[PDB]
Amino acid sequence: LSPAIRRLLAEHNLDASAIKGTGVGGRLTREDVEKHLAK
Repeated sequence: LSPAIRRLLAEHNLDASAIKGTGVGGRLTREDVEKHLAK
């Protein structure tokens, strides 16, 4: 549904293979990618 995170993800230019999606099952979630940045 309008994945705006695809923007932030490509914005800061990181590798999804460097974070641990805590969505249980490896389901990435916006709550973590932000906990990292969010500053």
